[PDB]
Amino acid sequence: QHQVFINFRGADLRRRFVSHLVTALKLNNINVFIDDYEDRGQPLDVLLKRIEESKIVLAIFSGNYTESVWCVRELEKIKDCTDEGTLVAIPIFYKLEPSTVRDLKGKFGDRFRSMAKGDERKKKWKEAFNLIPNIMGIIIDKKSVESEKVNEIVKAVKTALT
Repeated sequence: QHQVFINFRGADLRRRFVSHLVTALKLNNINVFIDDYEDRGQPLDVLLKRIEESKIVLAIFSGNYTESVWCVRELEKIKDCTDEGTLVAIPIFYKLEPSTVRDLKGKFGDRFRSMAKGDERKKKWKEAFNLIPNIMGIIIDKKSVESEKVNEIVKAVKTALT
């Protein structure tokens, strides 16, 4: 039923920038599935299956992304799918830089290191975060006009669909 999976964390993000992004995609007749952005405990196998069935994933990195072990395992799946070529991924950097993601800097990184302490999957996760930004994405920084960025993402999704 969906073409686009929107991968992210944060209730505030859901209610603000993502609400506008989802509205614009639906306005452009694009069907989307919204992530378990609050980690209520929606079954991981279903999320991963949703990701696999998608044509496009928007991986929206923000400061809250790395707090969730589940969100990080979704990224693993995103990366596996993109490597094999079964889906198209578009990284979105919401108020952070691609370098912050690839090098795990700042709050984004600190939260990752806190979450992944002692976890044997840590190295594979770092690699996913290092590599995904090698795909060309869209940056929303503190000085961006958000409506313009919504339009930018919608145009990219349409291009990827057609």
